[PDB]
Amino acid sequence: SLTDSVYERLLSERIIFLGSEVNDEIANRLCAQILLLAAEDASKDISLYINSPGGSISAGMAIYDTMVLAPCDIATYAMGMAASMGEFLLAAGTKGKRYALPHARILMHQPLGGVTGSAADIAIQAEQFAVIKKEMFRLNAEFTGQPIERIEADSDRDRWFTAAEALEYGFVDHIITR
Amino acid sequence: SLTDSVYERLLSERIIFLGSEVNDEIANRLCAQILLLAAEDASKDISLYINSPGGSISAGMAIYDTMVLAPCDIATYAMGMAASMGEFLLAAGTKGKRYALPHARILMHQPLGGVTGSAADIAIQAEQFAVIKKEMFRLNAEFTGQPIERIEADSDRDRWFTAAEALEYGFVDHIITR
Amino acid sequence: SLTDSVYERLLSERIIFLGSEVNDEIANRLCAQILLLAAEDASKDISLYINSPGGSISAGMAIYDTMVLAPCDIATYAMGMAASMGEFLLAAGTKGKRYALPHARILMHQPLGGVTGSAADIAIQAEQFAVIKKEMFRLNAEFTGQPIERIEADSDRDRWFTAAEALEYGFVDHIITRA
Amino acid sequence: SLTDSVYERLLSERIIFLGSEVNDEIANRLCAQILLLAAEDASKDISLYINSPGGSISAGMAIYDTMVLAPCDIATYAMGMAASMGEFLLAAGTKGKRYALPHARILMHQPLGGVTGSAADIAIQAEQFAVIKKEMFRLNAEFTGQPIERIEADSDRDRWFTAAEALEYGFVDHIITR
Amino acid sequence: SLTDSVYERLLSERIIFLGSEVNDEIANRLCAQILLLAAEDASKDISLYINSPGGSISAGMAIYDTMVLAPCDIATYAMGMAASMGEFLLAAGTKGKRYALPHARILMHQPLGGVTGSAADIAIQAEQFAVIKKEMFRLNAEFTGQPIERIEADSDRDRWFTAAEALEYGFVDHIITR
Amino acid sequence: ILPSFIEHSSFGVKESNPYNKLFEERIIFLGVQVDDASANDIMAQLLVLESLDPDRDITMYINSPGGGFTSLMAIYDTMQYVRADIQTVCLGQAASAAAVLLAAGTPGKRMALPNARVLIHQPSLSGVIQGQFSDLEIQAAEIERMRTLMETTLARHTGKDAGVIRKDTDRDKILTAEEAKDYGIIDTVLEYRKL
Amino acid sequence: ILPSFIEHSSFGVKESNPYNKLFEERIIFLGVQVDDASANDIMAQLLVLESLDPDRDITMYINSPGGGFTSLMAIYDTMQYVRADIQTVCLGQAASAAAVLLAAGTPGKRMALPNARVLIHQPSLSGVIQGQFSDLEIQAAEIERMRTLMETTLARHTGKDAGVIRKDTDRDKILTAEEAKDYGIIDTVLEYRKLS
Amino acid sequence: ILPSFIEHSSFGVKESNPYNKLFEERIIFLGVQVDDASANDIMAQLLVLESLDPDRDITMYINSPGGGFTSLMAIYDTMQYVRADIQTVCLGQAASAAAVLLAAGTPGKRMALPNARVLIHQPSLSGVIQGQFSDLEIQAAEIERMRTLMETTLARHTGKDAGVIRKDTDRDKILTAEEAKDYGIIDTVLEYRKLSAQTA
Amino acid sequence: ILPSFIEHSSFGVKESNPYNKLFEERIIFLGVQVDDASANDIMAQLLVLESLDPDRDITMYINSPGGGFTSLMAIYDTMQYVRADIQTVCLGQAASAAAVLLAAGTPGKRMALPNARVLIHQPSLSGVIQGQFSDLEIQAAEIERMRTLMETTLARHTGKDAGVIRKDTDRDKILTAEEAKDYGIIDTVLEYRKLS
Amino acid sequence: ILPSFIEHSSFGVKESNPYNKLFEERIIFLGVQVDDASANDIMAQLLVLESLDPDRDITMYINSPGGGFTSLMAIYDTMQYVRADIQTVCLGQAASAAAVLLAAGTPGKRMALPNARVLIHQPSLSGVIQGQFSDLEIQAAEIERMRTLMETTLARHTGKDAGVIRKDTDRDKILTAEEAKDYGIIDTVLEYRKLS
Repeated sequence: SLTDSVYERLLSERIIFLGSEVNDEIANRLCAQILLLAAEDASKDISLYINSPGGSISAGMAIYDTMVLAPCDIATYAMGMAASMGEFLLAAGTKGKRYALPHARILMHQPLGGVTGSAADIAIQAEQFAVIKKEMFRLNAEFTGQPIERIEADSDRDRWFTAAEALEYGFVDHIITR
Repeated sequence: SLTDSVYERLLSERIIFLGSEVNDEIANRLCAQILLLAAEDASKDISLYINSPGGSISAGMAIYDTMVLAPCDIATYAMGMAASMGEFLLAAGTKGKRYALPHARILMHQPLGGVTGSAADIAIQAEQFAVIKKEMFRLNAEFTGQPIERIEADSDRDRWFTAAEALEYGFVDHIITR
Repeated sequence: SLTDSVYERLLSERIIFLGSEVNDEIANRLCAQILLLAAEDASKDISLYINSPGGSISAGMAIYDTMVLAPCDIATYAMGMAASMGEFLLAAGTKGKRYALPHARILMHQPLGGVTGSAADIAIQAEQFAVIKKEMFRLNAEFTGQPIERIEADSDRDRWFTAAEALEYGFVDHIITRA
Repeated sequence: SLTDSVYERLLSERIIFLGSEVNDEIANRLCAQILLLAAEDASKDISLYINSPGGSISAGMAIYDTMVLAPCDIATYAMGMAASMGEFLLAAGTKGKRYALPHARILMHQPLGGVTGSAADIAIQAEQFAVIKKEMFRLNAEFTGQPIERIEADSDRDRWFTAAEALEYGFVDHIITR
Repeated sequence: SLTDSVYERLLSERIIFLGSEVNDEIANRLCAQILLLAAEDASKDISLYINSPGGSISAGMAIYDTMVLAPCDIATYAMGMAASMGEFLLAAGTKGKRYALPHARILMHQPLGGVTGSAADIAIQAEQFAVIKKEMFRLNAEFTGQPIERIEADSDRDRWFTAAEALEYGFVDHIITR
Repeated sequence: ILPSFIEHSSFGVKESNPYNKLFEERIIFLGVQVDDASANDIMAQLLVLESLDPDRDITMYINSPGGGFTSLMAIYDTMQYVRADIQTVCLGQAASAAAVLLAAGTPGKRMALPNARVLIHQPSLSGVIQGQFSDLEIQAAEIERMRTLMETTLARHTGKDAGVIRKDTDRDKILTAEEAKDYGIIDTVLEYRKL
Repeated sequence: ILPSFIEHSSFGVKESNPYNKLFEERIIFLGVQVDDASANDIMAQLLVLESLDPDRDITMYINSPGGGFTSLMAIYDTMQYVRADIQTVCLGQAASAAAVLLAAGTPGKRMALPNARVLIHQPSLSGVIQGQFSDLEIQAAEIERMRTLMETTLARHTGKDAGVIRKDTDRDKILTAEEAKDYGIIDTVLEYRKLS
Repeated sequence: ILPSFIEHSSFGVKESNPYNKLFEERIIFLGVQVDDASANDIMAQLLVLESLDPDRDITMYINSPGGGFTSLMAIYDTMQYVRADIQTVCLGQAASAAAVLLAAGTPGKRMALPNARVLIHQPSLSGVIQGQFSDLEIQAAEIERMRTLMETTLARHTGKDAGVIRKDTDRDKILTAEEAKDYGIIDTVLEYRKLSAQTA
Repeated sequence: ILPSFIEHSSFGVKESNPYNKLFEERIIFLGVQVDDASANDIMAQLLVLESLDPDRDITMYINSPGGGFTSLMAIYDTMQYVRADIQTVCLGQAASAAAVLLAAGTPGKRMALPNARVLIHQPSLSGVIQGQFSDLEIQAAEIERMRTLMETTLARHTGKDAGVIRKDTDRDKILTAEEAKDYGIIDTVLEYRKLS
Repeated sequence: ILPSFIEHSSFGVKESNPYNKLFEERIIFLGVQVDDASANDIMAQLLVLESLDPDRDITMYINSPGGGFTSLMAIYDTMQYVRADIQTVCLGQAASAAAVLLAAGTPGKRMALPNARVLIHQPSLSGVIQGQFSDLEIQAAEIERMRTLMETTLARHTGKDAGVIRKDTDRDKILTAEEAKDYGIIDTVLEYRKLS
């Protein structure tokens, strides 16, 4: 399949794409690809191109953990847009090898979700939000080098970064040019 | 097909995925895969990566029985999310070889369902709920090492576990870090 | 196709699945598979794994007759769930070679259906229900070893069986196990 | 697949198409293609045929950055229609090697979009519009050679160019004929 | 794919079909095919069978320019129906090598479209209609050999031609009987 | 749009519809499909008219494509039950259930206009009743009863044999006003009274 | 379309419906399906008729395919509760819930027209109630109660044993007017009063 | 279909409904689901009845499957607020919110017909509230408040401990009229007043 | 279902609703969501009441989940504009726009029942406004104005600082009747008047 | 829900709405979107009021988000045409078409409440008009005429130059009541007239 074939050929060059909304489905494929590439050559870098509007945290953490546990380094390229989980994963790239393309946009914000059931059920959901909010912030703080308080504050509502700004905030190590 | 091809290559490495809602359809394929892998090499481990929100008990038990009856060991990895049947199946992995990825979430709760017909029909459904509730608890108790009374109590409503907490509850043997 | 490919490889190991609602479509494929396997090696067993909620009687009887007419034996495994037609087909496996997985559930009940049309048309449909109900019971009685009167009575409404109970009732010959 | 097979054969001739609305999906595939072609032969030109009504800026900037960062030159052909992002990408082709087919139409205009949410959320979106509007104009200015004030003014509403007019405006270097 | 395979085999015989509504998608594929064929053998004719109800002008002009710019000749066969853009493209075949099948019907008429937006936006659309109407008439005049005044007049509403009439009007050079 | 009008008198001045003026004259109009809702309305009108004057005749104008069997029987029982004689008049069509009703008027008093049309047929169930066989067999039984009750009660009023009705209604049976008289469904065919 | 008419008198001249005229004569019509809405209307009518004249009889005309259980009981309680005697008359069908109501008229005063039809059956739930098992077990329990309450209150009024009712209603049970009398659901079957 | 009728008197002749005749006798009917619309209608009726005669009792007939929490509280506050005593009478069902209202009548004057049914349960939200976590946390908080306010106000009227209510309502709790009386939700269970069975 | 009733007097006998009786007593009911339609109805009622008797007080009963900003301001302007004093009474909820209105009653005369609830929050736009950026920037601007106007006019009536309102409303802010009094949205919290 | 009320007098006792009472006082309410239906209702009201008393003033209360152009003009022509002076009062919003109407009241008599809002913009067509180019060109033409007619008639009533209007309305133009006065759309801004 022409698109599949094109990605395939890139895949064999150790280049993977996160080009869409982050689902369980997309996550699983990515996680499989990182597993497969590590198992092939455990020494060479993997390049993760990211152009995603964000998505499922659960699904995003699958990718993140898979990244972290990989033996080889994982280089991350922000192309076009790296939003929300997309930003998180971009910033989770191995330090020194996180790149932004010059006109890419990065979007950091706090989690969204929903609340459903009995008051008891909701009490539980809420409790979990706390846990998650906290943890996601803790990690972005770690990635960026910013203090958790600034991550909390800045993440309160949509926070946009140009490649330039993203570099100075610490989402990214370099900006690519030529 | 690029995704199929990628899973295929992992499949030949004795790696299988439970990456979605647990249907009859998904369950069957998994059961087939475990059957096929056992029949190939009955001595080598199977690795079962789980990123699932839960699903059909009936379908889940097909997977569980297939796991148990397999000659070879079945290693279970909780990645991203192992919820409900997902948690169950994770915890059902061969003891010692049950892993959680560090930012995976585990969710334990009691069965949900529906009630449909004549009062007589419903009386019957209800009777079945009793049997099933009891049994699913009995088994989670067995897997975890907890007393059935605590499994009942904790399972009453959504019960969330971090990888850390899941280790100390007994859903999982190890947490991976490397 | 990854799932197709996986089933294929199992098919060549003489393993077939009834993993869904029983339609004409699903039935036909199964029937074709049993035909093909018999034609390949007419002496070796066929293994029929069943995880189905039930389905069309017409379509189910295609599978049943195809099973019975096969030269080779047909082993049946109840996995996860064998309900209604699923239970019937399970119990229709060649005697001695009918298995249940330990946490499989078996469901026996009487036929459901529908009635429509002119009073005359309905009179006919009804007559047919009698014939079918009778026959399906006769056969489950034969499979299980129970008396038709008990099959009628127990089948009146949803009747649930654990692997254990299914063994004693006669749907199944063995329960499988390891450790 | 007959269409896939036909594009494939062109792809191996270093010819790519932007023949539709510019999505994340279309953008990613184009970016992959430019990546793959550069990696194959880093010296030979790439020909980018454009017949598009426009699309996502984010997605378009992925293509644009991917174009700029490519080692090899990127020739751009406007066929049938190059509108909005389509025009932008056309005009972004490497200087000297930007072509229009004689009856192609070029359309330049300012960004469109949407506003939703809380007044605070909207304040933010608005801020972003300013940034983006500015930048897109800056770039079109650069491409065309026009002053940013004229790009602003002319872009205020739909601005239609024949091949002839586009040449004199500076979207394009040549018009092709025989 | 049986249909794909059949067209493929014809494609290798330098035979192409315009067998539907003229979209960006269809146009692109045709343009690619003409490009590919020219690049294969730049001397041999291409045969363009047309059975189309018409379509997008923009898209049609992509095909037209691609036809004109091709090194080789382009023979056009009107089969069943050549309407609107379909008639235009038929008539745009290289002079002398434009054919009608004996019971084919040809339909000439003026452009259809739509108007929306602010009064200012509409003013612009309208201006553009003028430009386009004029040029499409100019070109049909050129193809047929008729005066633009008659093309304008005849095109005002649906104008139907039998193969016979189409020959005398100048849409077509020959009628095929054999 | 259905006009109303006013009636002069020495006593006072009253507003009424055609349907009300009709009812004032002991005429009940059966024009819709005999759904459970409409049937109650008919029964109530019947019962009320009896209560208002038990000796005077009630007349029932029928132009109905038919309707529910359960309703048919309820209306019928009410028609027969009230003290007053019932005069049935088919104006356009009396189909299905409506046919039985037409037929069920008091003997001597069943009529139709000349190009009226009477259609009889056995009970159908369009749409499907779903269920366990045990439930469906009970249902089927109840439907055979319903069928034979239609045949019984038509037989009673037409002077035909129940078995003959069953034969004639196995399939649809269309009757002109004349034919309907012959069949024993109406007594007389109205002739026009024009001057 | 339901006509209205006018009634002469020396006192004045009044406009009324058939349904109103029926109500003026202490007759309440139970013709729709017994939804929560209709039930309130029936109760209110009952309560009002009692308030207007507690000694005189209330009559209840029944042609209903049945209805909600929660509503059934409420209507029932109101029927029994008011000071006045209740006369129940099945015209057409008294099915499901409507059957119990028919049965629940004051003894001696329960009637049906001859081709009337009474159907009894146990409570069904078409549509599905979704939930955690804990919730569903509570629900199921409540439904068993509801069921056995239907059987209790029929048993009370029919003179039958509760367990017998349960046997007979396990599946649908259809009764002719005669059969219904035998069963103890009605007291008398109305004979036609035609003068001819 | 709901009939109207006419009432004779030496003063004049008036047309009314059952619902109007009921209201004329200071009876307010609570029969729908307690949506924001219906609640206003109930409050207005209560307020008006008070304004018409502050000393005489208001009776509230209840057969309601329940309803909105925000509405529940408004109705409640109005019930308690007006000068007049409130008599609550459960005719069929008083579920959810309707249960609290039933319970919230003036002590001594809370009733139910014998096969009436009272159901209490904690507040649910069917359907989903979507949002940023910050918004949701606020929401959740407000819901815990709403929950504990239901428990408080039931406790007040039943004589039970708030914590006990919470336990008993964690899941659905169904009460017969008798059970409801025991629970302290109604005071008396109405016995039938039929004149014929009065010989017992 | 909303009953009507009749009022005796030596002058004559009149029919009315609860809502009409309420209006007769200079009470306007604000119970729906403040859509453009309803707002006109409120303004008209206010204007009419002033015209009927400019010295006597108008009272506004509020149980509303909120509503349109353009409407909020119109109603507000009208409330303030009429000669008569405005008494605001929150009965259940006064959310969003309704809150501002509650607050905007004449000082001294703003009330709530004890379990009433007041919610304030900044203006949202669910649903999307589509457009060219030039059009959207104009729009956004107008929304910032609208926001700061809400904050101004609350500040005016609560005695709080505009900037403080903005901080407090950045996210949703829920107030009990007591809290609402503290916040300066209402003056008094009504105590029950039960004779017992 | 919109209450009605009754008016005492020595002559007799009459029932009315707020909207009727308003109309009784020669006030026409323009509150919906100016669709073809509503426009006819406004014209008829205007015409009827003139017929009833041609010397006394008619007042028009405006809170409208705008509406159809063809309707705008009709209403406008009728406003200007009738003998009586027209007083226009913007209560909330007067947007689009409504803005022109507000402006088109008789000079001296055009008003707004202080937080009222006036929005002007050129004619839009959301939704698409489909057609042959010949048809579309005729259409486009007519729409330029319609546009320039809006600009002419505003110019007439604001004292501004038509070309200036065009420039100012090329994009949306939002006006506070004060700004609207400066722009020449209203004459005075109503001050609140409350006793405290």
